[PDB]
Amino acid sequence: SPNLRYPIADVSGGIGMSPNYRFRQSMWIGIVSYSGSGLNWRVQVNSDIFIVDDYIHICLPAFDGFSIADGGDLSLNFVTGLLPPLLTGDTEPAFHNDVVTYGAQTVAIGLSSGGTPQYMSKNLWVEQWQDGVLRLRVEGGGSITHSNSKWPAMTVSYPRSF
Amino acid sequence: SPNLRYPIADVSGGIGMSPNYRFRQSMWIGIVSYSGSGLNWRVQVNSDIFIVDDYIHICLPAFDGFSIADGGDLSLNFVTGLLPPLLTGDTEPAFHNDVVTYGAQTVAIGLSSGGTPQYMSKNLWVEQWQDGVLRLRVEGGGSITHSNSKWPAMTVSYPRSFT
Amino acid sequence: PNLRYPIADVSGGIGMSPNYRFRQSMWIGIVSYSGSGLNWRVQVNSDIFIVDDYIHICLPAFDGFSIADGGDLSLNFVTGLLPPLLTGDTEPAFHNDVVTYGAQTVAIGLSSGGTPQYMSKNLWVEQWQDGVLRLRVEGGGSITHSNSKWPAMTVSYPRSFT
Ligand SMILES: [Mg+2]
Repeated sequence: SPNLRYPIADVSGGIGMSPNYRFRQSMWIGIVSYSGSGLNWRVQVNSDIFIVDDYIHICLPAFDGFSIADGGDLSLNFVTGLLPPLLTGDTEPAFHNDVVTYGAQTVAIGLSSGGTPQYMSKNLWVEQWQDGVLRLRVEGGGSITHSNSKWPAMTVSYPRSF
Repeated sequence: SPNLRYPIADVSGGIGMSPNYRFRQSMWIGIVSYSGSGLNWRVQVNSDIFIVDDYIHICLPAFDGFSIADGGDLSLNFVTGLLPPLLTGDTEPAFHNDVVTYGAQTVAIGLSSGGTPQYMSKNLWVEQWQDGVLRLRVEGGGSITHSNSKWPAMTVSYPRSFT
Repeated sequence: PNLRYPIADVSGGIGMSPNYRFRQSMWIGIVSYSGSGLNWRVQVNSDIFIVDDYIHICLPAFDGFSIADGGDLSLNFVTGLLPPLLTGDTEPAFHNDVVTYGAQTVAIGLSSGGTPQYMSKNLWVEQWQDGVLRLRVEGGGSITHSNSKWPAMTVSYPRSFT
């Protein structure tokens, strides 16, 4: 109705909440890039996206990468790979390009040289979204000599811009 | 207020947001079951449930189980044990019975055989809800030889169905 | 119409208050540990995000002293909140109930000035009382140590609306 404003909407002939606001599902098939202490690699991932109320959730699957540093960045390039009609701008946080420490959590990453991984307890958080790239910080928990990393499934969530 | 549709509701004579939508508390007294690589066991938990906006949160307490595999499933049976007037259908995700990797997190589980536990950081996620049973994947982090598992308190959350 | 927050006038129609959807603040305050006769405090500068019916407290990494196998981490919201946020704004929707909310893994580095050993502890929101939020931190075993390296931790819970 012309006298209602999204997320408020006509719901079977009355005043309700837009179903689209309550739950929207999408997908990202795209590139995750790691950078830290001169180490750089990238990997393609298939990830569900769920937008629920004023939050976005990016459900990353387990993946394998190469060497990581004590501290580093994991970057999700949303500039391509989003399933239409979801656009890059739809992934911008409500704090826009502010630098933050949002949703900080433990992530166990298995470091190896081909053999039995040693799992390190690292600290991950959403740090910054900039020009359609979501940057996550991954640091702490110490490290070992390794050439491969086994990354767990990780859900990345934050407040979405409206 | 025939013109209104939940979660929009009459609030002190005007148009507001239903308090029931904003916060609801409940309880599940029920059975958590583990299955992985031919290992099966179950325990009872008494767990708070919070429904807040379009999310449901299941606050599992710490519990003790037996042997686990490198990878396996932890299943919560919502068919029984929900506090009235909550029903089994109330726990269906907004992605219904789709197979997902939602709310993936680290859980540290203490593995022992009567002595001091070794804590394994494993990877847990909501995988699938089917006919009132919520299936959580628990994998990764390696393992040791063990007969007993000490599970931490874990909160499991996901967007909740509304039609 | 007679609108009731968070329903509010938006651009001439009935919509959702932007304030309900996203609010960003800060808490510059004192975090106190207590367990088994151990007591210490630190200063934190932390972002607060209020999004829909949730509050998120984004604690930065900090260093403290000895911890017990089980103990309490307490956030003093009586002071330090950035105006116009007030202490009452941090009350959970379960008010002063004792709960086990948002239980998660937290890896904490225990040392005596040398290389930390990281212990996977279990943290949850336990109770808010008179402007003090009590978090429980237990499990994962322990070692003899004089210092603790705490990771960045985000603490979230449903927020009271009165
Ligand atoms: Mg106590």
